[PDB]
Amino acid sequence: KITVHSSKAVKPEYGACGLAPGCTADVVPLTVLDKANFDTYISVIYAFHAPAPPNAVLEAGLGRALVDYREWAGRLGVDASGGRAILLNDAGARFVEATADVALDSVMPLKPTSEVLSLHPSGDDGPEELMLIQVTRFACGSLVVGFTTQHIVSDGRSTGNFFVAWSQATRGAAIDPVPVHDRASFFHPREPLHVEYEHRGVEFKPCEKVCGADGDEDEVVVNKVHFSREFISKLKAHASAGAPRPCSTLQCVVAHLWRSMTMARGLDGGETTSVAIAVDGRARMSPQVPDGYTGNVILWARPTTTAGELVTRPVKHAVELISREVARINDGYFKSFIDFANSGAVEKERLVATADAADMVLSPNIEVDSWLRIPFYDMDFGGGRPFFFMPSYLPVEGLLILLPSFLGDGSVDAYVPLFSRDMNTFKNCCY
Repeated sequence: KITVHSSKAVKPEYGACGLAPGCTADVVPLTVLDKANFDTYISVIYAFHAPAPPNAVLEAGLGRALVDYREWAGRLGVDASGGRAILLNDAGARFVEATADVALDSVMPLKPTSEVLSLHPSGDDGPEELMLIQVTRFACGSLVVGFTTQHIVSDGRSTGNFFVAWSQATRGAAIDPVPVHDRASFFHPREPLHVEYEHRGVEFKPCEKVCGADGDEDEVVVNKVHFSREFISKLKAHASAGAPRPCSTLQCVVAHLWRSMTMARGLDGGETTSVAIAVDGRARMSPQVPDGYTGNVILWARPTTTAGELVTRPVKHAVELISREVARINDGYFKSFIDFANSGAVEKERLVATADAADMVLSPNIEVDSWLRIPFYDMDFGGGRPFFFMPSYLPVEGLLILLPSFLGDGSVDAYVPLFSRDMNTFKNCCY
């Protein structure tokens, strides 16, 4: 039902503003925090009611936004020292124009299946572009915007800033926040180097070097798990009992999903289980990293217990473990990581990032990707905010994605990929 009519490069439009053309020899070295994150494309879908701005208005807005986000018009290569870098060669972001011969309402709400892959450019066929955008016009004028973005360039927060910046530029509003691009200025190692934690087996592992051998495998099904305002309130009340300050929605929902997933998998009580939680270093580091910084600023809390202890103790005990572990990922932790990554140990011991996108084998661990601060209300091309958003189809068992309610009603939706055989146990443990 979806027809692609155009696919072309969109470059920074310096002339829109009489600005000097960017120097296309400009190179930005990736930071040790960029190189700690996933080398992979992430896809997300936004939906807008009719009427929405035409493709030419959206395209002109993209050209203007890319002046202040040249990273997304660039290509991955190497700098003078041979370190991985973004070449700001302005080769362009991909801009794909599509039409659907159905009303958007007829297929709403969209479900997390392979069908939604048709609403964004592929991240799986080795594109050269770091930013790929699809605008799909449905039969009654509704607009779907699909993004496919390189995680090595930006984390969820700086990727979101770009989504918003495109919408601001389209409306003729000043880009806010003001982007910060000079990655080489950030995360300098201390003199002397000072490693305070063991990063081997955490952020780093030793370098390790068929179709149709997966026939007896259970299918992974992406389930939407709805946490009502009321359910969150009870969960947080439970977790926060006797504390001088209530536990966060994020930490409570993570604890609940971790415990629910562990029961659903029916693990041996003695099995080790960990949840990986992304921690935003921007406010935690000293000095603080600016809101407009275009790079990755993530490390992970990895709270760990046994399946038996997790499922037999109340969820309160799980939230307490998550809270304590997240609090340890502080300025000193980030600076220890930076110093370790700059020490030469990584090169000498042939270590690579544990953030390894090329593996769907998470059990008995889980990973939670929080999109709770994904742009929504701020996403306005001049036709109003979106009415719907969702992650693309990523059937990786135990990789959970948390979204805020696209109704703004203060509930939370988790996209939970489960083995089909585990779904009924998950459903019964859930409340």
